[PDB]
Amino acid sequence: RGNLMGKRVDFSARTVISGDPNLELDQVGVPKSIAKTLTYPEVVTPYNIDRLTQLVRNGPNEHPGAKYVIRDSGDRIDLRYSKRAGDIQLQYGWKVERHIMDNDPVLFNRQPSLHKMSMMAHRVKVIPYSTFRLNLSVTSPYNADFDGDEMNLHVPQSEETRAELSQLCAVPLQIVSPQSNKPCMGIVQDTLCGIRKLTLRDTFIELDQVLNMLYWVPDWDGVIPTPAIIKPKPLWSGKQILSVAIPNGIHLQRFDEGTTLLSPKDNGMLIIDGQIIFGVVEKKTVGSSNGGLIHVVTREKGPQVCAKLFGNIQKVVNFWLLHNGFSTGIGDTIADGPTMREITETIAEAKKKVLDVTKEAQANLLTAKHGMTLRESFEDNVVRFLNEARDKAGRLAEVNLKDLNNVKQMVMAGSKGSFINIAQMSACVGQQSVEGKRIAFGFVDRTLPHFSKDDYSPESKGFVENSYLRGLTPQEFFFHAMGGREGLIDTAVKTAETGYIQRRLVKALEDIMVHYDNTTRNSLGNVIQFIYGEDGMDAAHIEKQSLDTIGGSDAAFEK
Amino acid sequence: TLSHLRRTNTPIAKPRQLHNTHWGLVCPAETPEGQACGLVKNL
Amino acid sequence: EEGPQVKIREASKDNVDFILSNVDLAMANSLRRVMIAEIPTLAIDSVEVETNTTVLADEFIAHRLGLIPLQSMDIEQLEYSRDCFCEDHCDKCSVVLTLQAFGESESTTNVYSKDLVIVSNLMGRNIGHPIIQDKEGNGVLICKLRKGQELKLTCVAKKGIAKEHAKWGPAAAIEFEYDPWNKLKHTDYWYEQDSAKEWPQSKNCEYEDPPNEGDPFDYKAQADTFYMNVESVGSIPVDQVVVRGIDTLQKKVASILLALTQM
Amino acid sequence: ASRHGQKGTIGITYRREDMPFTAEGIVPDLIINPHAIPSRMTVAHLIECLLSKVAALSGNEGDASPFTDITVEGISKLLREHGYQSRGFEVMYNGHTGKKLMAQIFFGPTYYQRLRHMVDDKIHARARGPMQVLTRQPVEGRSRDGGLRFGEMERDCMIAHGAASFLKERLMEASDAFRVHICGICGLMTVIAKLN
Amino acid sequence: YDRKVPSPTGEYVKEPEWVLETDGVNLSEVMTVPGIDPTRIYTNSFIDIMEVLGIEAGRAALYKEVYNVIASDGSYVNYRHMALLVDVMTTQGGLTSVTRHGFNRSNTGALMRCSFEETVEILFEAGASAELDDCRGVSENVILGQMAPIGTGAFDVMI
Amino acid sequence: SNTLFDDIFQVSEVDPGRYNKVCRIEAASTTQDQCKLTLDINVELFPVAAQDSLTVTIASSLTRSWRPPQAGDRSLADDYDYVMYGTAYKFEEVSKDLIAVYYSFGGLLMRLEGNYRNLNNLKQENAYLLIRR
Amino acid sequence: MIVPVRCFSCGKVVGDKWESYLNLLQEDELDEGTALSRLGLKRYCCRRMILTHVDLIEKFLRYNP
Amino acid sequence: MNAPDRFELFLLGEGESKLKIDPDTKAPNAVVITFEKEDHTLGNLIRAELLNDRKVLFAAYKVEHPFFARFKLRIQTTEGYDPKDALKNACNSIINKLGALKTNFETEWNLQTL
Amino acid sequence: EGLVEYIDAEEEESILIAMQPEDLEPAEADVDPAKRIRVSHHATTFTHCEIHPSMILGVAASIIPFPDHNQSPRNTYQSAMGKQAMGVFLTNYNVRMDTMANILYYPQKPLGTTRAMEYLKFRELPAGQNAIVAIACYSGY
Amino acid sequence: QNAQRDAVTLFCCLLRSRLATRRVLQEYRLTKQAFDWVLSNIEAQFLRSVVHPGEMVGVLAAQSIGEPATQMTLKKVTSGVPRLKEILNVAKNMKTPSLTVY
Amino acid sequence: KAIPKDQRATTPYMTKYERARILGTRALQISMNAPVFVDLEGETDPLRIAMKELAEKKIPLVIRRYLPDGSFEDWSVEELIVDL
Amino acid sequence: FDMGGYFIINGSEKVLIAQERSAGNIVQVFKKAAPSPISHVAEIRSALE
RNA sequence: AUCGAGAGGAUU
Ligand SMILES: [Mg+2]
Ligand SMILES: [Zn+2]
Ligand SMILES: [Zn+2]
Ligand SMILES: [Zn+2]
Repeated sequence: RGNLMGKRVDFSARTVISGDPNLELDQVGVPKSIAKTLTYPEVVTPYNIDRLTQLVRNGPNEHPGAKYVIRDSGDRIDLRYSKRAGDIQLQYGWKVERHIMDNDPVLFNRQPSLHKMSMMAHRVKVIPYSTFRLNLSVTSPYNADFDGDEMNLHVPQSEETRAELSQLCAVPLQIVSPQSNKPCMGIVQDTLCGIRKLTLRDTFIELDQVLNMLYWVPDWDGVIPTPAIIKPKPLWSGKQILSVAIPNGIHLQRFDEGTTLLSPKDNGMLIIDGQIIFGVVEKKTVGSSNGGLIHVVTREKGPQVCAKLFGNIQKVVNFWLLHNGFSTGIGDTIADGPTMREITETIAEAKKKVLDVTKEAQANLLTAKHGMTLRESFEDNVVRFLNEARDKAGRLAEVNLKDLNNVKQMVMAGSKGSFINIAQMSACVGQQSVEGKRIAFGFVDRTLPHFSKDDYSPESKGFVENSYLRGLTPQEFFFHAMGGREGLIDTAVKTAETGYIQRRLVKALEDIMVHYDNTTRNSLGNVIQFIYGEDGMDAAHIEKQSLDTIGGSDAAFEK
Repeated sequence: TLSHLRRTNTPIAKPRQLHNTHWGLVCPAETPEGQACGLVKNL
Repeated sequence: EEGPQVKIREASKDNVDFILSNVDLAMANSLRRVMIAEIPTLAIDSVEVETNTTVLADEFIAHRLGLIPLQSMDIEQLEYSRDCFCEDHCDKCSVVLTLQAFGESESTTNVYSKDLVIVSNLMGRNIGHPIIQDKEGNGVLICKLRKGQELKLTCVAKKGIAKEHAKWGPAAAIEFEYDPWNKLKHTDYWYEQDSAKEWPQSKNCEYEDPPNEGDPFDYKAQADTFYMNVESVGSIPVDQVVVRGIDTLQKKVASILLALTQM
Repeated sequence: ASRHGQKGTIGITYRREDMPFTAEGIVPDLIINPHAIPSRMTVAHLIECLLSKVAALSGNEGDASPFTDITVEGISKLLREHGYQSRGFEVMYNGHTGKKLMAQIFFGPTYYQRLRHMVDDKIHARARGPMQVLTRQPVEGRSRDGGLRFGEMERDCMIAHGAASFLKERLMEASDAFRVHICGICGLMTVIAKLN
Repeated sequence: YDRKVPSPTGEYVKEPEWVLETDGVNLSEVMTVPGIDPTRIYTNSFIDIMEVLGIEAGRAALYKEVYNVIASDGSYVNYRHMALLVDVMTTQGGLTSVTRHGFNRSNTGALMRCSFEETVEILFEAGASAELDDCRGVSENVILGQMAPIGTGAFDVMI
Repeated sequence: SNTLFDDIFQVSEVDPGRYNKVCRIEAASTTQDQCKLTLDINVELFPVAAQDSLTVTIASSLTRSWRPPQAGDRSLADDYDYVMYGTAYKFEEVSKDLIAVYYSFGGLLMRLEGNYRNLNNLKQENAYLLIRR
Repeated sequence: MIVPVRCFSCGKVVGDKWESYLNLLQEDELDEGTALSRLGLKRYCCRRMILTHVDLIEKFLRYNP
Repeated sequence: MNAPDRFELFLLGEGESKLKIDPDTKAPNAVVITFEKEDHTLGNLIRAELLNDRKVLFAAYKVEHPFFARFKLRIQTTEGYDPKDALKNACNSIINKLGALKTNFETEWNLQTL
Repeated sequence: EGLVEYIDAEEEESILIAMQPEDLEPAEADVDPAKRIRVSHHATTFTHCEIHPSMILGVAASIIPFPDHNQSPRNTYQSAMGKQAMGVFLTNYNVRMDTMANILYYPQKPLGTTRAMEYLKFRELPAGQNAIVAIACYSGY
Repeated sequence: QNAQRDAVTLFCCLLRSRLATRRVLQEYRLTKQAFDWVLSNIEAQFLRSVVHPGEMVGVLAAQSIGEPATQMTLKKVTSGVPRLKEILNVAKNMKTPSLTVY
Repeated sequence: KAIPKDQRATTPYMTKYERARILGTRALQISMNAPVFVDLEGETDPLRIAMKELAEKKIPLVIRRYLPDGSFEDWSVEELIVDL
Repeated sequence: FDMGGYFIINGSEKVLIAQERSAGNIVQVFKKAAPSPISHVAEIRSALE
């Protein structure tokens, strides 16, 4: 399991990785230094001698060049020494081991690999800086941001070993993944957090920008769209030109909450042909979602057309965004005084409400809910009463937050963060827990020795009454310290338990492979499924459709 | 340097937890994530 | 005169706070850029080391002298050593400098840039004097020394630009604001209560009019007037900065005109 | 990285010109992204920056020390008197163009550690170097012009793609390969290859 | 428990039902009970289900569970994959487990069962039971570095 | 090449719907009591208010990259103060003997409702919109 | 650690200003606030070049030869 | 160590022109000129001064990637008016603006005290 | 003189520590809305006070500016990386001859110290420049 | 051909409901050309959705259940990664057994 | 034994795995200067040459599809539909 | 500044790390599992200082 | 070279 199943291997490489907005999807930022070493064995052939011959002279040290030149005799010419190393007469049917150059098949993965899609083929762009640079978009499958993670390149040596990468492994053909019959790569960060911004009704773009933008997209036919506004000024809408990124025949329909063919929320989404008609563009649409655009443009137009679709939505979005801004001050996490009141006066009633249950349960009036301890139903009475204050309070500060609020705004796009992220930050942090129980008694019948014995109120038992903006108290701190300390425990071991699960799951399915009869079997030739997936269909090409024979009145059905 | 001189090992029911009684002796926070997390302690 | 209107209000030997009436935003900008970056200067760029017993290491010190500011007045009649036909440096392309200094006393011996020494023929052009603004009269502070510590250096100073390293920048900090009140609404203020009680009136709200609640949003209006101020390290004095900036921007605009003519 | 788990690597480097920049004339040392704020909830980060501004200004020391009666209110009324808007925002201008920023931006003096892990100390590639003695396979580390372990766990992602000829070559042409002689009768390597 | 179900008039409506939730199990004696539906009753042990309703329900149960692990998280895998897994465990008579006791002893060639767990005794008794190895299964042809009968290697090419 | 509709409307409601540079406007026709119009209007370029009245046209005329103005020296089908260009998506039955057209000027929307327009507001790519006074 | 020439942020040479900063504090008994402003340090980027500056050169010297 | 020396930002390497000029295929009468060892400091200015000329349909520049010191300008113009002229008569207009700037600044400079 | 007293965890069991030695035991005879919510005095038996709560931290955390406004994890994460930071690691680095060593050209005290940086001698051997940072969406990186 | 008939059963209930006589004509007024295409299209676009002989759908289905398990970290029941482990060992000694009576 | 010219079920289409390999297999042959069977209208990449040789049904190979029992079918790279 | 605490063993500093061990010589009551016969145990690690 | 341990990175 160490030298056969998994060998250490040649022609490979790895660096730190970094995300290059101005790179296309299927691409791979490969530092000169690296591409200066790896080497594909190519044959002397009438079609290439003019390139190749120049490459051998171009020498093992400047870029597009080569070490080792192989002969009839199958001996080795070592270009970096050798007396005839600025000579050599490539004599047909010889190999020249060149540098790796632009537009090549490279198999780019990551540990820990858990998909077909952890690994895939990219096209090589040789670059400055010792790092591997890839398209943010391609930051999903691989899984890993730009906080320090390395990645691995494997340069194939057979012409098929090529093909088999570019035809089967190549990146865009991974876009919509079998795993879950939806795409797996979808715009993110800025891009999304601004593609929302760009698309607001209130976002109008005057001429000077509109031309760079237009020009920015590399497939633009040269035909400036007529501006939505032609009046006292000539402006377009943000939507207007984003719509230049979206191809033709693409139709997309949504409906959300208040979506009424006029959306007085700009809620929902409607995309008729290359043009967006109404709606505000964000996650649901452009995220690697099911009912969204990427899914659609792939199945519709091509993986290719869909791959090039990414970097267009990008090239514009990032640009618009550049000359707009966006951020987050701590002002993004203040809250109105008269709410800061209402939240504390929401917390007090809920602390002073646990005080009364506790009061009651101590005079033996608390009734035993069928099938649990008298105590147990009191823990349950409490947790629920404080988990509820925090939510009421958090949502009380979700209401308070204005529209310009960068946080409320990323969450509005769905770029980073949810609700809770706010609720805590600005209003209250809630109850802490270990082994699904509120804060334990280490010190006999108390939590910390800054406390009486037998105190069952929330402050005593782990209820961080303050927001993060306000600051936690010494006790609060330590309690929450006891919390998080649990999260860190799992991700240390709950990952090896997973790591083994998979090893077995993998070693147990393995050779199950749809045969030519479409019957699914194994090495013995024993049937498991007489038709894959009970319908002999690939997980990729499918999508959730409504069978509206099923719903509706017997009445409305006849109609 | 200062951090390493003040270090605690613990060979091998709920050891890894940051337990009530730790307040004042072990740092609530300083501890090496992952590998042998929460077993090792800084005073 | 005709157009692009400058007017000073306060200008020292290092500041030139001016308005700039009647200009395309583009240029008003592409001037600063070409300034910050593109206006050549001489600074130390090669330190031959003989003996050094300081508590800072070789390739530090050298990096120090890098920044140390050198008189770049007559500089535009000094050659680029990448051009000049001589091998390595010549007093046609460079100003060779020396620094010795030795730990003499019990009290810590300093090394100022005032302790720098020209050595090549200047041919009487004004170049490579390590600038002082220091009231005491001691340029920068290179290094420090205790009783027995030499230091034997030979700094060639070559012509370069901030685009090759911020040592050859001769500019530093350039204030630059347009339209104080958001008459243009190129911004959208962040706030909690009054957007007016919560952001500060900029010094430059006396030189424009307030908008008056009633008037509707002036649309087809564009960006005049640009409240600048240029500070100067001082290798070139203030006036010259702005001047050589206006100059270079224009030169590298012309090298285009010239390039079209050759095709 | 900063001081709050907010670890990160450089990504690009923009010379003082095309960088954004404020009306005072500033030129940030580095830019990060608001993204790093809400999902990790480290609020001390922006706080230290807001509080630090005030340090840089009044010229005093930042009393960041934990359980204390310091607040964002209290800092903010100090930045108020001190020239700026109480919450750390400054009207910045784009670099390329010089067009005013539609937005404002948080921007402050904020301590930041330069960490170990160096880029130019990983960048390893291999093209066939030395081999182990036992296996005739490649050699671990980077330090020996190593190899990269084709994961057994990564072989499974090859299988997955259906790419097979790539998987023979990764495992053979390089890693190993070797030409043995087998007897048609006794199915072993008893064969003495008195070749030539 | 909430329950969508047809009105005569046609539509699906909200008929909310009382459902009873348990701690512990003996299906062999609970479904036999008066007044409860013994076509619908559900216990989350898929091993008791297997004993009572017999293998083919067993499958459906085990699946429901496996799924309900995934979806509880808000995740979603396409039926086919889980189905498969489930179906795999299900085929060889009973409930073939995902550990050496289960799947990895089942009549496969030796070189394969080599790559999993008990690497030596597999090879031992496989040299004494004089097993003949098939060489049709990934692991076998990795171990001798051949193009394993896989996608690109499923068929042979001829001229 | 010619007009497709024209009417004088009474502005009955203004709606700053969490916005600064856009409004949704509620206005109804004078004379014909079988008509209302809801429309999105850049209230920075042309402020409207409650109990105003505005003339409203359509056209489809006065398809190759939109040439920048230069049109102090060209025809401009506008004595009009404020003019937008858009596309129509669906056309709506309000049962009857009634109709409604749905318009989208890159994001800004327009709902118009009546009857006689049957043989005017086409299913078309074209459609400008002209407000004035 | 010998006080920088020029700020990393602004560019204003900060070389000369170190000695001057010392005296301003302990000679005429000023406060770091106002004694930073006496030397033309408005731009807080350049202002915190001098304030945070930690001068260990003094110690390095203590070691003998 | 992979790092490309700064000077590669203002000096021209080999076989490299300052300007390469190319016809657009998408539009009629349109042109895309490349500018080596340039950027925004220059581009942005040419483009915005080229939007002043009334006889100019389209004008745009892009820095395709921060690592390189290029940038492309694409200009579309009226029937008959060659794009190059539009650049020429645009370039000059700049110089002439800058030329009187220089002088106007002078006249002011000299009048002050300090 | 008996003004302090060593107390171990075992012993700890039988005591009643107060947190603030001020606010937490004068009389109980108007309330700035920004100041966090501090519980109360609800105890009359105090034997011991705590010195300063800030002390439940050990070395690494005691470098963090307001850990108390942050969440567990991170605080922990920083502790792991404060160890990996870089600069003035000793003064005699010139005279030592150890494998590896990394020293910061221009290390600074931070602009925002802890009350422990004091005795951790951080101010004097720091690791980190006090860099100007922008946290807004730019360029595309 | 009696599996083939079943192996399409579901897909059809749709197909038949979406290409219904009153629907085609009333709801989305198709023509004859269009229709013949709508068919011509489906038939092919369907045919492209069949699994490929080759496809190593073991490994596939393992990973496909593996990954999202790796996305599990933390009203009483053995759920999350601990339950998955239980299920896969065919655990006889389960922590939370339960009937659910109807 | 074998399998007849008729009585063939096996997806008459081309499976990626087939096609990917077909290309590859000829894309070897090509890059070793064997004969070309099309007019190379502008390209010189040997796999881009095999994509065109395919586009015009002129690759003289015959997929040999193995069914589990051991029996097997044949398809010239002319008989096979190439949709995808 | 160097605070000591270490040793020096072949020109390389070495720290001894504080080991943790369950205390000796104290009484502990330990409720045992379901399938085990013993229900409670009282333990004492006994050692001489 | 080989075997042996410990420190750290990446999954937030
Ligand atoms: Mg990472
Ligand atoms: Zn010379
Ligand atoms: Zn034999
Ligand atoms: Zn500064």
